[PDB]
Amino acid sequence: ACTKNAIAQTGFNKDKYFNGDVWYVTDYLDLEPDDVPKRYCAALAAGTASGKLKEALYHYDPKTQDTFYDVSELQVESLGKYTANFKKVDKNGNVKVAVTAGNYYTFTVMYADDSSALIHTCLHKGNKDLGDLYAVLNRNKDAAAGDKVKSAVSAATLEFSKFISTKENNCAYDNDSLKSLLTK
Ligand code: HEM
Repeated sequence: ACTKNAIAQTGFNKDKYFNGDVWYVTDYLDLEPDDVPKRYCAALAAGTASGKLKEALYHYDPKTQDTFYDVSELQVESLGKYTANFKKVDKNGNVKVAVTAGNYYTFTVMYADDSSALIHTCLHKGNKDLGDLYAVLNRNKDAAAGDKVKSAVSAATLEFSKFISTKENNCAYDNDSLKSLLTK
């Protein structure tokens, strides 16, 4: 179940966030913690491609080696708050699971600056969801969370100390695929 109406950053700068570059998940918190593994790798690219607002996602379970990419077209609900219907693709953008009704996620950018961000997502895959999932992002895959984003976590009435880090999982990412998937 998802339970939070995440508030987007006041003054969110969409063009900076959606600049075509990659964001790495460095830390995450699911309010239903058993919905996701305790060790995980994830990253995304976010950009406009030929006028269309896009995200490309990468997920990797470093223990099971379960790997998948997704491409999403985002619709705007309000500044910094989106609804994304996804298609599962291979790394080259070939469709494995087409877009469908019931497969979507909400995506809210709660905090962002040039190097860091705090997001919320609620994933729906038919009548299943993956709970309220918060993620701390950085442009540098190895960056420890700094005070701007940790303060944003606090401002969301969350505690950064409860977030699970992705840093001890030997995560390795194909940035080229993420960037190229924005066009697909
Ligand atoms: C950064 C933001 C994220 C977004 C927007 C997001 C989005 C999604 C989407 C769209 C899917 C479905 C993929 C498909 O079936 O084609 C998915 C699945 C999944 N995500 Fe995330 N995700 C994010 C971060 C994470 C993180 C950090 C974890 C942490 C553990 C995670 C764990 C999972 C798992 C375990 C699944 C598989 C669900 C199932 O098998 O049905 N995700 N995610």
